[PDB]
Amino acid sequence: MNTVPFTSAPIEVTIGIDQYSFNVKENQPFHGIKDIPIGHVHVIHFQHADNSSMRYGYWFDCRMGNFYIQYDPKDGLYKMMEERDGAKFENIVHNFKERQMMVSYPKIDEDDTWYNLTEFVQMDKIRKIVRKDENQFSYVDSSMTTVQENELSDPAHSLNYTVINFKSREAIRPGHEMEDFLDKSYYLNTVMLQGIFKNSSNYFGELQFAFLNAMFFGNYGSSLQWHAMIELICSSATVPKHMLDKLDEILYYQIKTLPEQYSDILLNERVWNICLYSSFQKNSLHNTEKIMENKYPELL
Amino acid sequence: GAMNSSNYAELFNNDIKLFVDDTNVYRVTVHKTFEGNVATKAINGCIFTLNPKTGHLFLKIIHTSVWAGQKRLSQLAKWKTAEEVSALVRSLPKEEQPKQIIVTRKAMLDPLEVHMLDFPNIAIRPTELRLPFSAAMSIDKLSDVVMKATEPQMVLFNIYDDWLDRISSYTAFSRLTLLLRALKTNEESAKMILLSDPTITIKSYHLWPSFTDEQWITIESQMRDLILTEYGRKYNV
Ligand SMILES: OCc1ccc(OC(F)F)cc1
Repeated sequence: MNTVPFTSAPIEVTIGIDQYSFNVKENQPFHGIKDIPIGHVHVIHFQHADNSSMRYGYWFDCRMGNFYIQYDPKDGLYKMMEERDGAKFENIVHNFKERQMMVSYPKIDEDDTWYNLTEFVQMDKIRKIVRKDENQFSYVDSSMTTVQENELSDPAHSLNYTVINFKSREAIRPGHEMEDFLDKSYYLNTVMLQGIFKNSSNYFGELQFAFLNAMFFGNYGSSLQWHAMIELICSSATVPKHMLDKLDEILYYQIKTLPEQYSDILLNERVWNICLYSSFQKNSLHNTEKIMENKYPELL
Repeated sequence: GAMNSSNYAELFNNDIKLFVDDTNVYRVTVHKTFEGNVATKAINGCIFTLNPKTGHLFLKIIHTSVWAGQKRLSQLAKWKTAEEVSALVRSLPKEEQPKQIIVTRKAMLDPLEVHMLDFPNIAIRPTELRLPFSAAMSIDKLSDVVMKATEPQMVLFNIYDDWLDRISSYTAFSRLTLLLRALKTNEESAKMILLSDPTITIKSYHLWPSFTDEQWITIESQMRDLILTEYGRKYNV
């Protein structure tokens, strides 16, 4: 179990850790989050009480260092930082844990939700999508745009997701125009899986990370990327059997965890209706189709 | 964006553009089998690719052999159209290639767009106009060359005959769309109008009769009357 301590909480803010969240009052004596499960990435995130604009947060992995938050009154946000000094930090955390000034990562032991949403998400891949090599953790917010969004403006603050575009030369083999546009298996399996991602695990990891950035920060370009990566699989007639079974589990837990009141903006009608009812894989997503029908039959 | 009443004069400016109509590419007669079921038999078709400024018509004849052993033909027809239009553009010299292609049916947008990925600078556009180019097979010389074809074949025509020696492109296109709209609503009557006076002939190198300016005014009037009536004879007014 690991700990991300907080120097203080000078402004009223809603703090999330993974799918959990709690309200902190202005200058409330809040000094961090303990009992964080080791072995998974995590995201700490923030929504100020006064400017519901800008959800922002930090992806991190406690195996990669000792991380903590401190409010910067100049830039006006809670910043994650790394502490080089290991016993100064263990001093800080122990003193805090003794004054019981920390919240406990509130995992139900039966609950595998976080594992299921982050199964293929690795910090190394996150750090390639969110480029900032001087830090072991990654900042994301509501307003950041993707590489592909920039193409159609500040690259230092971009989300460098893999560009997918169904009406592109990368996607359509000269001479197979109709074949490749109606059956994307070429683009999925040869171009993306074999060529770009190398394996389905790295593909699933980017899919999962895009979903989580859409859900936690309302990042529109991430939502576009999540839907694109689903649509590429569902529109391929030939998908490895293990990928299809795993996709069903992945999507299931994403739809399960989505706020019931955010389904209007974060879910794309066209993509989901094609994937569950028209595409090659209309019959290979039983768990995802079942939960989508019982929980969002309006969309459909 | 889409082409409509409001940007109609863009057709006659000096940017090369083509209309592409696919309505006559896949043509069938539907009949009964000995068992009493229904089968289609395909007949030859054509892509109707038209430069509205110059009257140049690229009539790509689609031979029935194209369809042998293929499934979902009406879908394939749209992709076959797009393959042939892309081949046509690649065959033209660069200074003759269009800057825009306007498809008369919106289902041709993605097929053409994907076949033209090599031509990022050629804009593929739909239209809100209900153009009557389906009636091109009511022009006898065009129908004849399509039905007689024994193999794939491109045939070049000027759909305006010599009209551009006396009228503008705008005026020539309006005459053409009036003639085709009339042939589309009531072919027999339209064809009667065009041939009633045996002394006016169709030149061997033309599609339409050799009308004087005064005779075109009378003809065009008769075509308008026809279109309004058939619209009465249809909705009773
Ligand atoms: O001065 C650097 C430093 C300050 C505070 C720390 O704990 C913070 F989490 F509460 C750790 C390091």
